[PDB]
Amino acid sequence: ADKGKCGLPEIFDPPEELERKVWELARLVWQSSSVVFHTGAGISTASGIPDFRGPHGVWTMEERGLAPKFDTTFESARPTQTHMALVQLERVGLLRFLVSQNVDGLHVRSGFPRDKLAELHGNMFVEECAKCKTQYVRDTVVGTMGLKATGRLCTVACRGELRDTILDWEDSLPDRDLALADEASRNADLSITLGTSLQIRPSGNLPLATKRRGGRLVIVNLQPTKHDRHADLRIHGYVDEVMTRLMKHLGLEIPAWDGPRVLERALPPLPRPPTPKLE
Amino acid sequence: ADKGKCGLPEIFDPPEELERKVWELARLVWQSSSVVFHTGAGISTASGIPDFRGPHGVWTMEERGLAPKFDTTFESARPTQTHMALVQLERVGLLRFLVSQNVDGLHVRSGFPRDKLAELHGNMFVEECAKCKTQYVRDTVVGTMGLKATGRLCTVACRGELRDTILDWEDSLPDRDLALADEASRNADLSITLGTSLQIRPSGNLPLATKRRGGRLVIVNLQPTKHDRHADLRIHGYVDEVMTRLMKHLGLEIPAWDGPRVLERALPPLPRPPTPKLE
Amino acid sequence: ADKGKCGLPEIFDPPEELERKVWELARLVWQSSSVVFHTGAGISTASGIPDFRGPHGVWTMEERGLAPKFDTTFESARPTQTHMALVQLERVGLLRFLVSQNVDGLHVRSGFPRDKLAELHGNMFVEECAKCKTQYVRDTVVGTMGLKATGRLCTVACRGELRDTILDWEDSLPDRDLALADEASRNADLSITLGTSLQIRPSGNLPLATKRRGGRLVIVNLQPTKHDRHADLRIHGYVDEVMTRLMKHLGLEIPAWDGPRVLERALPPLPRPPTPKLE
Amino acid sequence: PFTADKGKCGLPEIFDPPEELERKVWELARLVWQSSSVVFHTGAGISTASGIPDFRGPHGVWTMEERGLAPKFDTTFESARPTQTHMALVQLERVGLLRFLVSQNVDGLHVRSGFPRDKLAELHGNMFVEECAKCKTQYVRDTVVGTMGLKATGRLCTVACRGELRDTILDWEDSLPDRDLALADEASRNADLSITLGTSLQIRPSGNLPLATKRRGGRLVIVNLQPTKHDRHADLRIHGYVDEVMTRLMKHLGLEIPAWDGPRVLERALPPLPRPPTPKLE
Amino acid sequence: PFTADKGKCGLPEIFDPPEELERKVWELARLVWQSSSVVFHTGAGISTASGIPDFRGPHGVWTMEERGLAPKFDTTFESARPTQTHMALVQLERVGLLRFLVSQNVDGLHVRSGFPRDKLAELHGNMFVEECAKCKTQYVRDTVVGTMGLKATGRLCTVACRGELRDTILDWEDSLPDRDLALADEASRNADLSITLGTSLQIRPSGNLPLATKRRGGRLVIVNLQPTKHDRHADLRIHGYVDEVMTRLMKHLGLEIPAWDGPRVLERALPPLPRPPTPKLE
Amino acid sequence: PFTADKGKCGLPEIFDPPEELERKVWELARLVWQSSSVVFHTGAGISTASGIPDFRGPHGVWTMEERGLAPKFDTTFESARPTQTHMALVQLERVGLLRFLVSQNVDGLHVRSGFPRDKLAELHGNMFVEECAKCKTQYVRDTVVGTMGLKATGRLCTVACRGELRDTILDWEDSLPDRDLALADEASRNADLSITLGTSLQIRPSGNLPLATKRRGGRLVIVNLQPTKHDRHADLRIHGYVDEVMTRLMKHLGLEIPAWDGPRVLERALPPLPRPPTPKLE
Ligand SMILES: Nc1ncnc2c1ncn2[C@@H]1O[C@H](COP(=O)(O)OP(=O)(O)OC[C@H]2O[C@H](O)[C@H](O)[C@@H]2O)[C@@H](O)[C@H]1O
Ligand SMILES: Nc1ncnc2c1ncn2[C@@H]1O[C@H](COP(=O)(O)OP(=O)(O)OC[C@H]2O[C@H](O)[C@H](O)[C@@H]2O)[C@@H](O)[C@H]1O
Ligand SMILES: Nc1ncnc2c1ncn2[C@@H]1O[C@H](COP(=O)(O)OP(=O)(O)OC[C@H]2O[C@H](O)[C@H](O)[C@@H]2O)[C@@H](O)[C@H]1O
Ligand SMILES: Nc1ncnc2c1ncn2[C@@H]1O[C@H](COP(=O)(O)OP(=O)(O)OC[C@H]2O[C@H](O)[C@H](O)[C@@H]2O)[C@@H](O)[C@H]1O
Ligand SMILES: Nc1ncnc2c1ncn2[C@@H]1O[C@H](COP(=O)(O)OP(=O)(O)OC[C@H]2O[C@H](O)[C@H](O)[C@@H]2O)[C@@H](O)[C@H]1O
Ligand SMILES: Nc1ncnc2c1ncn2[C@@H]1O[C@H](COP(=O)(O)OP(=O)(O)OC[C@H]2O[C@H](O)[C@H](O)[C@@H]2O)[C@@H](O)[C@H]1O
Ligand SMILES: O=C(O[C@@H]1Cc2c(O)cc(O)cc2O[C@@H]1c1cc(O)c(O)c(O)c1)c1cc(O)c(O)c(O)c1
Ligand SMILES: O=C(O[C@@H]1Cc2c(O)cc(O)cc2O[C@@H]1c1cc(O)c(O)c(O)c1)c1cc(O)c(O)c(O)c1
Ligand SMILES: O=C(O[C@@H]1Cc2c(O)cc(O)cc2O[C@@H]1c1cc(O)c(O)c(O)c1)c1cc(O)c(O)c(O)c1
Ligand SMILES: [Zn+2]
Ligand SMILES: [Zn+2]
Ligand SMILES: [Zn+2]
Ligand SMILES: [Zn+2]
Ligand SMILES: [Zn+2]
Ligand SMILES: [Zn+2]
Repeated sequence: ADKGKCGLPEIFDPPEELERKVWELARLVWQSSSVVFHTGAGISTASGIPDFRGPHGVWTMEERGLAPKFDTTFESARPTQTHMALVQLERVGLLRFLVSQNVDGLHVRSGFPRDKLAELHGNMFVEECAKCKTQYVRDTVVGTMGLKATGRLCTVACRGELRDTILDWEDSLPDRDLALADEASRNADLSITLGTSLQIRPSGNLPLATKRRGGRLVIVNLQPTKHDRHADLRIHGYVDEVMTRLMKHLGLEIPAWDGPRVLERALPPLPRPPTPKLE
Repeated sequence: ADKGKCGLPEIFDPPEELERKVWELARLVWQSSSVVFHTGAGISTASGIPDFRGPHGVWTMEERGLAPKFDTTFESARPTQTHMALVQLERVGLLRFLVSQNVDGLHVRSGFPRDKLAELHGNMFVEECAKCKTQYVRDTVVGTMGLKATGRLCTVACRGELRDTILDWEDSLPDRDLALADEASRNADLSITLGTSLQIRPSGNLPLATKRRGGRLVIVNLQPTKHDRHADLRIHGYVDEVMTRLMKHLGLEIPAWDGPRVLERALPPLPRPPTPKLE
Repeated sequence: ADKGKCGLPEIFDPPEELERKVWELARLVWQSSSVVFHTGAGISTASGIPDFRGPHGVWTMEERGLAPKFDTTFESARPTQTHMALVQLERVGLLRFLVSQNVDGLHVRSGFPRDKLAELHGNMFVEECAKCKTQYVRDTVVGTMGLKATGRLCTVACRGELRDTILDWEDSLPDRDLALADEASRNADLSITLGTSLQIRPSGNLPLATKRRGGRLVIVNLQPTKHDRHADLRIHGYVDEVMTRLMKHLGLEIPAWDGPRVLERALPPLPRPPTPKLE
Repeated sequence: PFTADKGKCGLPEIFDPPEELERKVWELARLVWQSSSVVFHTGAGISTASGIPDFRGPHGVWTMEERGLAPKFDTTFESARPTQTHMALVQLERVGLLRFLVSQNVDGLHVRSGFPRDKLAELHGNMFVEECAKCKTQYVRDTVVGTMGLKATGRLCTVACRGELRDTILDWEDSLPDRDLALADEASRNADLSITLGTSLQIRPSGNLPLATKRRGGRLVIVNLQPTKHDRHADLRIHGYVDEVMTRLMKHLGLEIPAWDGPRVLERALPPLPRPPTPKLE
Repeated sequence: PFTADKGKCGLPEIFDPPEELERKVWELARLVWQSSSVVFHTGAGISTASGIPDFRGPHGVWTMEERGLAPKFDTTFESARPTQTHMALVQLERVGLLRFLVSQNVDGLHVRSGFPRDKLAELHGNMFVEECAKCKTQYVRDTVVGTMGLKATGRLCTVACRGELRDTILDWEDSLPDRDLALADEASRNADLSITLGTSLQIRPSGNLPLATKRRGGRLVIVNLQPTKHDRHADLRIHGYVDEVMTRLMKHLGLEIPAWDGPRVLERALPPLPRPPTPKLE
Repeated sequence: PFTADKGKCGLPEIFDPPEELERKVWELARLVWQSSSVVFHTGAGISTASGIPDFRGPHGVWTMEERGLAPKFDTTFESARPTQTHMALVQLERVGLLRFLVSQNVDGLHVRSGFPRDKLAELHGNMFVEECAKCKTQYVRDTVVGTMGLKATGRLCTVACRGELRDTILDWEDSLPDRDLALADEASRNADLSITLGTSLQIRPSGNLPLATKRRGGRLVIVNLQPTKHDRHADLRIHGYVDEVMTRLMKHLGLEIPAWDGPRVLERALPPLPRPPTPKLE
């Protein structure tokens, strides 16, 4: 398979400059009416799950003929500070939609509302019914990858064949998830990309669609990305450090993780701090 | 009055078998899309309120020419672990409707949402307006039984006659409550009966209507019931022990009781654990 | 400007009588289906913000050629026990609408829901867009009074002129806020006025509109008011003392203040205690 | 054993009318406020609202035995939830309004509610506790041990002993554990108020301890639905449900009754918490 | 009484501009961080944002008296809610950043906020507290006792005494309670930082105690809207509202200001809580 | 320095199959329940799930060095969040199931999780802590000090000293701090159970301390993905992720793993909290 540029050196913005940029980001969150986050494997490295195209990334290790390292199971992985921050942004109405490429299930398990998430590449923990299209979010990883049969049957009242939701190398993106994602991206005045290299054809382009009709793009990545030149702001730092500085400037706590929890529909919005004066 | 079979010996399932059955129940809660609970006086014995047809039950004591025992007032009675568990099941979306024969007011006082409860036999604590059909949930028991005048007047803007809601021996069941209850029972793939003997004509039949079109019935009672042969699972144990084991297997806390609280309309659903893999 | 009667002596109801009246008020809250609060500067004196027409009030001090005293900034002012009590009344459904003359921003900052508040005289902390009528709730006081330009521009996607929302001496009342307020007052069976003298022409009359078609008026003020003769109950005491006694009789806690928080839309109602028996 | 003296059983119940009841609970609040040293004495009446029948009440174990009937249990000892009264006493210890607690119940619900073991004397023992014959070390288990009358359970001591574990349930001829009796006698002796909840006070050492408070000026309060052995020695008798009494009392004191996290053992009392200031009295 | 020395009243207020204000609150944070022993001294200025007028401020009791006017109260002593400043000091004690607290206020709001009585010296007394003439025992009441100048209230001691209860409000000629002064003098003497909030420091023993910190190297900080007696002895003077200053300070320290559960007395300090690690300084 | 003995690096990992894994975590729960004195020994394996690479694991610093590669950090030491394992150990101290904690990590996450410093021995030091050469006083900072090998940071002591502040990071030839080693040796000596999480036990004083538990009857448990120096001395070896093991263990114990409020220092352990009653064993 065509696996794109792997193992680029990383960039570390100096602290003075890094604080300047997170204040810029905060201003843009404040200035905007419609914010989408797009997330990749990078938001999960700090919970012990390796990325694909970083120094110790799955593709990168393969090329040096090495195995990537897991410091946790998918089951025992805890959502990062960045995961819980996105939960809080959605709950106070500063985050309209969230689009993720990750198959690791941590967005859902963090208690992010499923009706505001597009899982572009699917979910280790989710089976679909080949007959009635019903989704089961399970407590362990299903067992298969590539939309093959798990050997469990639908229970609605059906007995249809349940399959995995992990695309293989030629599978089309789920249409509902891709549709919602394209809508959210097109109709945004701010897209922010966290821990994605933006190299995958459909998924990595959607942030650019925010730039059509005047909208700002922000990119938060340790490595260069495919679209660095299209950004209004590029932040080279650990997303956790970036996201904790950001919540602090927004006057928002990062909520505790109750443990693995599914929320299907978003709850009505909670109160948030008032906006600073700007310009 | 025709008062049915009273004082049957009780059954105690051995522990090994009891744990096997509560795992069966949990599987059925997991497998189902539409769960109704039906509750009788048995869920209230552990808060000091005696049942009707048990060893020390009101009807049973009468026959041996004895008085039944109250270890609490209706006012000072605290909802049981089983009451608070049903509150939590509704709040995480594992319980669609609840149908109760009890007049003791503990469902409402536990903070169960009234728009998801049918009080088939009425409520010590509730007056209705004979004119505009408005319901007042009071902090003490009204004073009368049999739909007679309390001597308090409606306050909407009416001055109509407020009466008790406790049926006497020939009164028809409230039509709205009976209607909602029959709907919830018919359109369920799982009914579970807790602390009811199922001997009363309209009320005790509704669980059977779940069995039409493929639906499962579960019965949790210390004594035999009228419908033991129709069940898919029979659990002979204390509902509190059963319900605490069940919540544990579902990965759900039993909430604290804030004290006496009326919730008219159900709130949108809270997150719940993901489902195990089954078969 | 015509500034009305200033500096009247205050009245202090004796304790026996004061407790009798707060029990009367509580009965009326219990008896009613539709309660509006109207609030003036008096609910803010206990957080260090002086009133207009009291002994040490802005107008009153001017006449004796004195400056009124601020013991806090608008920014550092904390909502009073009366503010947080009104938050709790709205959240348990005992308060339908709230109408305030205060420009101090404490209702909004207490986390009262904006869709249930009419700010009749505007808000130090709020800018409006002269073009698209969009409102920005800021974290500091805007800088101008009298609907003049702040020198900040709209950010929707507009670049329109943002102005203050503080009426000057001839400006018409905001039409949406006045409209909602007149509706809420007309269709109420109980209006309660807290810390207002009711001297301002549109604002001070709205409580009277509750008295049309049988509705009760209650007035809580240390000084005489314009409309004392129209009231069913007059309570001469500190609103904080009155409101804490009231919540106690209603069996309701006064919530902690999380700090400055904007809630745009009201959340669905929380459970409340059941009603006593009355007459 | 069989011929043992089981006392007066099944006496009629008394119900103070609502008026006389509120005035009495207000009077108790006053005695708590006025007192520098409050001991509580509890019996099986604090456990009936959690599904456990008493001994000498209308459906009490002894009372049903005399009529040839069986007491009814509405739960196991394991699934039993501490009452409003149990949780209210945890709080009174946590704000310093309760010096000591002396109970005759073996149901374990005091310990399971999180009451600190160093401020409680379990006069008749505890179904959940086994001792070591050698070590004298106490294990608090998540289930009932199996035996009564201080017999070997089948488990051994795990200090590093391998000594014999035994139940703590006294039999008819068995003396009281000397440590619990001694602390209970001291706490009762130097109390300026004893309040007895759900006990009829017929058992010889246990039922007399509140009288030791009445020597040297101390006040005694008896809350019970039936007459009790010492009704004549009381300064205040309250005929009502201990839950109603304790919920009113706490309300007068301005204290909230704590949630029960589930079965939880606390060996040693934590330092005191803030409590409301005292009303002005006379 | 009438002729008594009431000091300089109604001085003009000073307002540090926003810039100079943030730099000064950052400088205070640094002094807290650097110091192993922080005492606070409070006066009536911490109580004005809760509706209680001061003595020597523009609308202060003495200041209005001199012009022939009356001070205004925006609440009773009973309905008065502790300020952001009161609750912030509770927290600083709970994380170990405050060794002792020395207040001249008689409004009781320190005690009512849950500040532990063993780490606070009530130099001028407390409206809510009566002593026993005989016992010397202190009762903290839910309402103001009635009298000032150490006169009998009409209540008697309830230790088991029947001794005379008296107010603790000092009069003009009355000495300071020796215990509170002694602890305040010790805490001030061995402090390496004293911070004074809302006091003008004119009263002779009370106002001098922060200077005792300045002997043997100690730093003194004065936060006050008006000049104060000792402005010249300070290492840092902050002209702003004590609430704004304390809310900024806590934010710099990474501490949250606690909710007030309502009127609550705590006799003895609880053990310390975790607090954020220190910034690197110079 | 360069030639130093770095031990066996990059050994293969072992994965106990699910069945054998649950039976082993149940067996550990039993050993905790049976034991009166539990010490934990932690190494860099408890920090890998928070983005910090270990030393001798497959991508461990030493292991990558040997292959000519660089270890990867998924966060700074400052933005690093304590793991499920870190927070689970805080709780076990708070309910009295953990007597002492002995760690070889310099990452500071134990202290930052709110683990009380008086029940923990930081054998190899702490990036966030500077000592005073003169005072021997320790400052816990909000950022990493700058240096390793006990060299001057550039800051001075603020006790009132002006002494030299130094890092606490041991170098290759540096002895262990005598106080931490002494407490660790005592706690290990008198423990009836040692449990080692994420250490390969190759460092000479630190790795041997769990063996001191095995003298005079004590049980030793090793939880580690790779073989360790002392695998043969263990009574129980668990090959799995320390998070999975600790989350199962806590569930068996009926304890919840606490939220992390953010970076918070606690000098002295608080008194114990209630914990569930013990299961009946054999
Ligand atoms: N803590 C961190 N902070 C910031 N950036 C980080 C961090 N850790 C890693 N990164 C950066 O995070 C970036 C991760 O980029 P890639 O590894 O390509 O992941 P994707 O989500 O874009 O891959 C998309 C799909 O391709 C796959 O085949 C699967 O199908 C995926 O679903 C790097 O550039 C790191 O520098
Ligand atoms: N803790 C317990 N766990 C399980 N079962 C229990 C428990 N306690 C009691 N039971 C069982 O609980 C069952 C209770 O059954 P019945 O007493 O007939 O009550 P109903 O609600 O069905 O009576 C319906 C109406 O009839 C009346 O006239 C009123 O009008 C009622 O509204 C017994 O079989 C006990 O074994
Ligand atoms: N703690 C207290 N408790 C009760 N009453 C109080 C308290 N404190 C003060 N009061 C009473 O509170 C009353 C305050 O009345 P006014 O001062 O006229 O304020 P408004 O809101 O009615 O003025 C309306 C507009 O007029 C202005 O020009 C602005 O445009 C305002 O928006 C007094 O009668 C006090 O006795
Ligand atoms: N809800 C209630 N509220 C108040 N009182 C109650 C309640 N329920 C019951 N009572 C009263 O509670 C009282 C309980 O009286 P007894 O049953 O003799 O209990 P003991 O603890 O004194 O028995 C001591 C020993 O006797 C044995 O030999 C064992 O060794 C026991 O340990 C009754 O008078 C009820 O009226
Ligand atoms: N919000 C505020 N922020 C800051 N400072 C304030 C504030 N409000 C007022 N102030 C200042 O707070 C200061 C208060 O000064 P004084 O009123 O003399 O109070 P004391 O506590 O020193 O009086 C001591 C004794 O005097 C009597 O005889 C009694 O016995 C008293 O106990 C002023 O300078 C205000 O500028
Ligand atoms: N998630 C995990 N679960 C369980 N074990 C793990 C995990 N991740 C890693 N491990 C294991 O964790 C183990 C860590 O072994 P080492 O890296 O030698 O750490 P130390 O603390 O013993 O090094 C001591 C000193 O050595 C230096 O010189 C410094 O001075 C250090 O302080 C491996 O065996 C992994 O298999
Ligand atoms: O602790 C004693 O009983 C246990 C506690 C208890 C209670 O608190 C309330 C109640 O309604 C019943 C009740 O039965 C319990 C019990 C204990 C046993 O050891 C036992 O064999 C049994 O069948 C049942 C006990 C003590 C005694 O001294 C005694 O003589 C006796 O017969 C029993
Ligand atoms: O404690 C003293 O006053 C009380 C506290 C207080 C305050 O904190 C702020 C304020 O704005 C006013 C204020 O009045 C209070 C007060 C106390 C009385 O005893 C009293 O008779 C009264 O009318 C009112 C006091 C002490 C004094 O030494 C004194 O000389 C005096 O006149 C009064
Ligand atoms: O504390 C030591 O390192 C720090 C802690 C640490 C860790 O916990 C896990 C990890 O994956 C890497 C790691 O690097 C840290 C570090 C410390 C330094 O002082 C330093 O100069 C550096 O580059 C990086 C240390 C101790 C040593 O004894 C030693 O010999 C050494 O080289 C380093
Ligand atoms: Zn299907
Ligand atoms: Zn009607
Ligand atoms: Zn606009
Ligand atoms: Zn032993
Ligand atoms: Zn005395
Ligand atoms: Zn030093």
